[PDB]
Amino acid sequence: DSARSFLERLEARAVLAGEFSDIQACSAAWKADGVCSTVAGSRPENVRKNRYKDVLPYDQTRVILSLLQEEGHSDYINGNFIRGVDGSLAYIATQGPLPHTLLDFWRLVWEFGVKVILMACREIENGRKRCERYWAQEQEPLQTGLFCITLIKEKWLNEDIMLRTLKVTFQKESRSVYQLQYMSWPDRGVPSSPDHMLAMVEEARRLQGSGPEPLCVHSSAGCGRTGVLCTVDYVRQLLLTMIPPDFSLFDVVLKMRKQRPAAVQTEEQYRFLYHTVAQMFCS
Amino acid sequence: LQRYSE
Repeated sequence: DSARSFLERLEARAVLAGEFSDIQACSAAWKADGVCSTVAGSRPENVRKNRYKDVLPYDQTRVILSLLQEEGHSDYINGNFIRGVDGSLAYIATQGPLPHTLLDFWRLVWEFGVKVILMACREIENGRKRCERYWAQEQEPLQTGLFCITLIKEKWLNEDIMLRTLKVTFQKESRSVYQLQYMSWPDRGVPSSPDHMLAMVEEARRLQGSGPEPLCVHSSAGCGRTGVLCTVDYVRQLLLTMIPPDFSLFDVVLKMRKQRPAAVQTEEQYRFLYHTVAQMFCS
Repeated sequence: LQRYSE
């Protein structure tokens, strides 16, 4: 019924451009009202840790790193928690690590028991370095600080997605971490295969199994492509789990944008979210 | 190569 009525409301009614422009107004207001601030991200000791000057994590929901803290390590990383459907910390949306934030990225993974990492960008995008390789090659393990990262096996989930089985070691404890990377999803755009994107989410959920640990989700800035993944996964859970009878995609995206800046970056990605959700409900 | 979005 609830999924059904959602499509009815869609059919009763392609703008949408109006709705997303209203999402932008709400964002600008949260910043005017100081309900979303970027104080920790602007600190002079943290600025170099931001990939982009215009993308800072909100103080209210930022990931706070306490691991190695006794050693004098900063609590800071450009990343935010996003709440899941049950109200728990389901996602961590973070930027593509820089050469000097690789260690912080692994502190994050380690401290929060992360099992699955979703990557929605490439290392090199427009002739530009967009993300550092943080995973291991079969042929070179990766070392930052006290962590040793090791590639066990690689395969393709499908033509667009690489599934890497990683081992990470820290102080004699060992954990498996899975990374799924989506290869052909540009910036401000949409993936080449909405179906493959769904499969990525499907596989991430299988690998995640039970357990309260959040999915780690990133792209280059940790905004547009990251926010689309989180939103897709969030709405899938709603369905598998609980779709409200007044269910609104406008409210979901608003909620996301309140936790991670510009989560869902462009009108095009917003329309894409609608097409995807609509398809998902038909089945 | 400095700025992403807004």
